[PDB]
Amino acid sequence: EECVFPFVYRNRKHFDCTVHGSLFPWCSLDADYVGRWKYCAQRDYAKCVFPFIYGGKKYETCTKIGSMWMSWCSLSPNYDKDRAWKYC
Amino acid sequence: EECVFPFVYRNRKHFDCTVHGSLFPWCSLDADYVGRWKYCAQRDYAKCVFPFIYGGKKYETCTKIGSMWMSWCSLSPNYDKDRAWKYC
Amino acid sequence: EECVFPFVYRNRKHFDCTVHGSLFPWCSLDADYVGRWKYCAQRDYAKCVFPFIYGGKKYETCTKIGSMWMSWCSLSPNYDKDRAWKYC
Amino acid sequence: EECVFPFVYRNRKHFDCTVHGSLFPWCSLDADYVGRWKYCAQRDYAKCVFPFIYGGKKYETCTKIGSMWMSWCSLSPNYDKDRAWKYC
Ligand SMILES: C[N+](C)(C)CCOP(=O)(O)O
Ligand SMILES: C[N+](C)(C)CCOP(=O)(O)O
Ligand SMILES: C[N+](C)(C)CCOP(=O)(O)O
Ligand SMILES: C[N+](C)(C)CCOP(=O)(O)O
Ligand SMILES: C[N+](C)(C)CCOP(=O)(O)O
Ligand SMILES: C[N+](C)(C)CCOP(=O)(O)O
Ligand SMILES: C[N+](C)(C)CCOP(=O)(O)O
Ligand SMILES: C[N+](C)(C)CCOP(=O)(O)O
Repeated sequence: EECVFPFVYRNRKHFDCTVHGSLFPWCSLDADYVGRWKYCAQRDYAKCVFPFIYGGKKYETCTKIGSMWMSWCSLSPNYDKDRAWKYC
Repeated sequence: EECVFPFVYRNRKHFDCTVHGSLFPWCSLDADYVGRWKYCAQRDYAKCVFPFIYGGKKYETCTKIGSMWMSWCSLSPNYDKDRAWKYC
Repeated sequence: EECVFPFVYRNRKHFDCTVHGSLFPWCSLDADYVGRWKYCAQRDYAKCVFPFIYGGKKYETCTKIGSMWMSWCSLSPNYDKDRAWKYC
Repeated sequence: EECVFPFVYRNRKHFDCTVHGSLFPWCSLDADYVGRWKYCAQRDYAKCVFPFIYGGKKYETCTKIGSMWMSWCSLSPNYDKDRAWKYC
């Protein structure tokens, strides 16, 4: 099945596939981990979440604001809160 | 005679042939072990139980979900409860 | 694809899935290993080969001859030569 | 500009963005590195090359064969020769 982001595993919140406790990226099929997980294929990795809030401002695309080198995007609607992100 | 699954032997519940107390896999001929048993041949091993509950969801076939290597199935109607399984 | 039995891997001949160099049973998809392999599902394990030669005699079913406890079968047409077998 | 795959840098052939000589993945803008390069964004990474030769066989799609974890594809027409790949 599909990955559920974010998911909580051992009290740790994940907004993307993780190598936490693994040799290969995996994701939970449930927000609250109950034993269902799978290794991640390219399509399974978390995609940019638009729009997202950063510094109290709304972003509709990848941005260099707050980075100034490589554009990035949030992996949740509110980066200020979750701080989950990835380079684009 | 025929294996009875699950069977209880020395405080352990077995849903398949076991090496519990032996070198070669065996099974009890009674739900509650009372001295009747036999060594398991290929046909004696437990078969998949469908459907089965896993991660609070109903599965009608084997699944690769939750396994680091191969598709598997529960050996009881409720894997979450019994945790008994085999690869497919 | 399908397993090829027997297959040679690092000069070792295998007539069934093996854990040789692995944490889980696997098989080569080519008689002469060239990098193609897969983990084995139940259907992939080597099945009895009938008829098979043992002690210069032909066997059409699993036999206890030469064992006298649990019936077994060869995993190749000529056990005398290959010595590959499994309990039935 | 755009990545050129494969590209040669300091005696190494790269069929995808690389961390060779850096902390962040990059790629040469020329087959033979001559000073033109850029850091890779998601879109810059090499894409699967179909069909590709693997184990002397022709593959038209990604395959789980040969991988301990995930389906993959070659980054060149001949994996046996180049050994360049990526997960799918
Ligand atoms: C980390 N993992 C989810 C890939 C495997 C271990 O899972 P679990 O044994 O904590 O349920
Ligand atoms: C997400 N980021 C680290 C790339 C840039 C924003 O950084 P910060 O202002 O939240 O520290
Ligand atoms: C002896 N042993 C502890 C390894 C296994 C079987 O013990 P028991 O619980 O059946 O008495
Ligand atoms: C534990 N399980 C029944 C969910 C799956 C089998 O686990 P694994 O040992 O193949 O990774
Ligand atoms: C043993 N194995 C085939 C599962 C993996 C290692 O394969 P290889 O690296 O010798 O080609
Ligand atoms: C195959 N076997 C070991 C079960 C019985 C035959 O043994 P052997 O006569 O080849 O030694
Ligand atoms: C320095 N290093 C050996 C770790 C990696 C890069 O070396 P080089 O071959 O590019 O000169
Ligand atoms: C090496 N390969 C390209 C055949 C497959 C990937 O290997 P693995 O590291 O996922 O097991």
